[PDB]
Amino acid sequence: RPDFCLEPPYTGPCKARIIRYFYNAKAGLCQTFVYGACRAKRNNFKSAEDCMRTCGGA
Repeated sequence: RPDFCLEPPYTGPCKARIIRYFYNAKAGLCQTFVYGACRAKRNNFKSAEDCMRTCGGA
C-alpha cells in the first residue's frame, strides 16, 4: 500500500469547500474531507471508489 494514503488529507489553502475522499489509516478505508480545490495531493480522491481502488487492500 502507498504511504500518501496513510497521511492525513490536505484541505490546502484556497477558500473553496469541496467534499473530496481520502484514505483514513485510522478507519481502515476512506472518508470525506474538506478540499481547497487547489494544490491537491495523492490523499484527495474525487470518489471513495478512487481512494479504495488506489490504496484499498486490507
